[PDB]
Amino acid sequence: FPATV
Amino acid sequence: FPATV
Amino acid sequence: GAMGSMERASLIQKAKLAEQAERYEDMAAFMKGAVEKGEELSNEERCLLSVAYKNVVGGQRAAWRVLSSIEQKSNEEGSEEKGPEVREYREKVETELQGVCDTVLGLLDSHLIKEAGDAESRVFYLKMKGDYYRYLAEVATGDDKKRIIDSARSAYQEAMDISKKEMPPTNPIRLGLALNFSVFHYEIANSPEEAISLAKTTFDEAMADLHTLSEDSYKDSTLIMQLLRDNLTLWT
Amino acid sequence: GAMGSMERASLIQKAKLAEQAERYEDMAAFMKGAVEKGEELSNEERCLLSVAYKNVVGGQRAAWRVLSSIEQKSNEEGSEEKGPEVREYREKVETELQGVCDTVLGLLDSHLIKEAGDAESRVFYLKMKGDYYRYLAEVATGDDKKRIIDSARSAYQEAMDISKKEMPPTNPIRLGLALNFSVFHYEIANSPEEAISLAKTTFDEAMADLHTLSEDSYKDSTLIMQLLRDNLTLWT
Ligand SMILES: *SCCN[C@@H](O)C(C)(c1ccccc1)c1ccccc1
Ligand SMILES: *SCCN[C@@H](O)C(C)(c1ccccc1)c1ccccc1
Ligand SMILES: [Mg+2]
Ligand SMILES: [Mg+2]
Ligand SMILES: [Mg+2]
Ligand SMILES: [Mg+2]
Ligand SMILES: [Mg+2]
Ligand SMILES: [Mg+2]
Repeated sequence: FPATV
Repeated sequence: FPATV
Repeated sequence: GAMGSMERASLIQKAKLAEQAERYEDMAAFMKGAVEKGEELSNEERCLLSVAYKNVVGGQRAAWRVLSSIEQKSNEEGSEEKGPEVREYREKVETELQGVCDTVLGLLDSHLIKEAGDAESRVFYLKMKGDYYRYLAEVATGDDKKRIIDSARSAYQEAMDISKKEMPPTNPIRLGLALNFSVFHYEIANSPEEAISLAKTTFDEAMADLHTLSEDSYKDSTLIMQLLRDNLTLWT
Repeated sequence: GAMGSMERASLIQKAKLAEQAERYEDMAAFMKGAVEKGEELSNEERCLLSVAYKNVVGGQRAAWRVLSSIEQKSNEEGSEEKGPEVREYREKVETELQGVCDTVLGLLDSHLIKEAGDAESRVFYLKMKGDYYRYLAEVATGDDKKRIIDSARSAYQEAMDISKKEMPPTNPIRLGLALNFSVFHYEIANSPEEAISLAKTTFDEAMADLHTLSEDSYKDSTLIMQLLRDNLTLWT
């Protein structure tokens, strides 16, 4: 999965 | 801590 | 509410203790109680709120993906019928996830966003609104799926508009908003080119502003810039 | 009970799904429902029960130790008074932990142990009884602390007596019982010499029986023997 903050 | 199962 | 009898300061203190103990469900309940005291949140308190619910819903999303994968495999050709159990349990976790998202969105709507006047707080809350509509969109399949997706887009877009007018391009809230909105484009809205364009343009404009920053601000900004670069590498 | 309307087989199936999703609270609730159907448990079902509650209470113990450490530091010389919050929250987690232990002990007492006639199942349940009294002993401070410790000892001791009569010295349930009873001696009963003696004698007697085993049984037994050796290295 892609990075999120 | 020591190992327990 | 179960936290109505506890002091606001005590709820904040216990939220920090729960974070140290990695008890994120407790942390979220404490911060829900703090928000419902009706006072605006500080910068640090906003982080306590977002960290708690990000960890709670993050675990639910991870579990939902495990169960959804099993469910899709059970519906393949040649698979033995196992009964309704996999669908039921995926639905149970999905319903709990949606409940948490509805809870967070309720706190934002009553009344965090409407009282947030400073750019930093307003963008922070609107990013959260986009995030939790995005989590609802990840599991949506019904008549309102497009409306859920557009609710995420609308919140992200208002946050972007404010952040471009009121914050420098290295601001970590602006950078994290752009990171997540880019992921929204890629994973939710089926717009990988918009996702890549937003991540690259955000990265380049932050790069050109780094020279203005202290050592500590530089560390904050470059950390999130690396996440943008990570996604671009994943997508290209 | 909330699980009374679900089929036993469906509860077992969902316990396995919850394990795959690392949803151990769900897993424990499902297995609690399965036990309360009143039928005896299979070998695999006993593992589902023990894995679920071991993970739930393991997380509570980890959190309790974090909070207890903070509480002890707040009560040191020169520490600023923070109010009752640390004690309150440690008490909250402690109470939830005790509730889980009481729940497990209730399942063993009503009526898993009394219906367990085979050595493997009876030793397994009695080991669990010792384990969850040990977890209660870890947080006990009141008038019944010695009685809690002796309840753990008594359960472990009955399990040891059966296992020495009815199981080979390489049996993994016998080995895991000895491992945990040794930890009970070291950490709970203030008897490190008994802890070391039990771990060493258990290890040596298993070593001499390995030649009787298949490759797969050998792997099971030597894995737990390594845990005995790890503790002996920690203690000597
Ligand atoms: S608020 C929790 C801690 N903040 C970080 O997670 C992060 C990356 C951030 C950025 C945007 C939205 C939410 C969180 C951050 C914020 C500020 C400075 C450095 C990092
Ligand atoms: S029952 C859960 C899986 N069993 C292992 O954890 C273990 C080590 C065991 C041993 C004693 C009590 C509980 C669990 C085990 C059992 C049987 C064979 C191999 C390992
Ligand atoms: Mg007050
Ligand atoms: Mg649904
Ligand atoms: Mg643009
Ligand atoms: Mg039936
Ligand atoms: Mg107490
Ligand atoms: Mg002896």
